[PDB]
Amino acid sequence: EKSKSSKEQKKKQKVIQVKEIKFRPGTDEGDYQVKLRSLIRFLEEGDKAKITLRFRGREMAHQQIGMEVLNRVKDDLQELAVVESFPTKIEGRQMIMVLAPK
Amino acid sequence: AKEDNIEMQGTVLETLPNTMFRVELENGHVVTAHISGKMRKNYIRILTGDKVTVELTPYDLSKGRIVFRS
RNA sequence: ACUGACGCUCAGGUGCGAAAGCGUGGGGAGCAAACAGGAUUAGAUACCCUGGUAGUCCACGCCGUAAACGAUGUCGACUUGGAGGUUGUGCCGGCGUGGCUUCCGGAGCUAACGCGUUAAGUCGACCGCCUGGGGAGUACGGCCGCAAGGUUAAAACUCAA
RNA sequence: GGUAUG
Ligand SMILES: C[C@H]1O[C@H](O[C@H]2[C@H](O)[C@@H](O)[C@@H](O)[C@H](O)[C@@H]2O)[C@@H](N)C[C@@H]1NC(=N)C(=O)O
Ligand SMILES: [K+]
Ligand SMILES: [K+]
Ligand SMILES: [K+]
Ligand SMILES: [K+]
Ligand SMILES: [K+]
Ligand SMILES: [Mg+2]
Ligand SMILES: [Mg+2]
Ligand SMILES: [Mg+2]
Ligand SMILES: [Mg+2]
Ligand SMILES: [Mg+2]
Ligand SMILES: [Mg+2]
Ligand SMILES: [Mg+2]
Ligand SMILES: [Mg+2]
Ligand SMILES: [Mg+2]
Ligand SMILES: [Mg+2]
Ligand SMILES: [Mg+2]
Repeated sequence: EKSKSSKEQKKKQKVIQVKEIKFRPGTDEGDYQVKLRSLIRFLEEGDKAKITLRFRGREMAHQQIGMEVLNRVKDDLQELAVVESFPTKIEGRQMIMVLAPK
Repeated sequence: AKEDNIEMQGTVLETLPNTMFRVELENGHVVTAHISGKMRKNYIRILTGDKVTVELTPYDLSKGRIVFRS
């Protein structure tokens, strides 16, 4: 009968979901700031943050311009998140850095 | 009969609206360049990072026409 | 039966004016901006779900705006028809005769769509308004407002729509 | 149940 409150006591600690924010090589400053405010909000709630960077076409041939962005995000989210994964290579046409709450 | 253009080599720093580009030249001056007509019509895409030939004018050394992408 | 042109229109003026909103005080079921949470999602400051405050209601006072629309100013006259609705009335269910109103259509009008005796037809009276797009119903000034704002209302500039 | 992008 009293499973009702047991189920509640289970649910009262949240399951960590993974929120995805997707950048591009040429994401401009103001738009970057919006996405960063998104990530700050996600990590302060205790959610993981699968940050992706999608290359398109011949932007593939300038990988480091992308890598710069992911490095920038890591640095900005340094006193808040910890890098659970950093991309070495372009897998497909993407580079996935998982952050996670401290 | 036209006066001669300085062709200089350079790297695209930013893509601006409407096929305009900041380009750092070899000499180190950052010109605002625009795509050539031939390139526009032949769909040669220019990106941040790309190596480009820039035709320049002595009349204004802040401006140039991107004529080739390597 | 009576009055005997006493009329029509109206800048300024005065009033009325959906909802939201504002002030003071009531009231508060339902609903519900904001908000809280649950989801959905690449993100989802939404749509969906659970709630939920102002508000919605009343009194008094304010506000004065809406696709406040027929996107059609008011008054009068004239100009083929058809089918209805609604509300009087006269006469012998029928035959008239008024008011309001819905739809179709003729001439005519219209860029066309369409309008078409309830005209966007044919005329007359008076008023309001327009003069390329954006800038802008914005700025400045005035007036009004507790405030939100409202009203009156430009220009530079830029475009070749 | 949202048919993001040839
Ligand atoms: C269902 C989505 O519909 C609308 O977005 C459509 C988009 O999803 C594509 O099907 C095409 O680009 C269409 O041309 C767009 O109209 C747009 N209103 C956003 C909606 N999506 C969401 N609300 C959602 O995914 O969530
Ligand atoms: K008068
Ligand atoms: K309430
Ligand atoms: K026609
Ligand atoms: K003009
Ligand atoms: K004013
Ligand atoms: Mg009200
Ligand atoms: Mg009140
Ligand atoms: Mg409710
Ligand atoms: Mg709701
Ligand atoms: Mg108005
Ligand atoms: Mg109406
Ligand atoms: Mg009007
Ligand atoms: Mg009058
Ligand atoms: Mg008709
Ligand atoms: Mg007309
Ligand atoms: Mg104003």
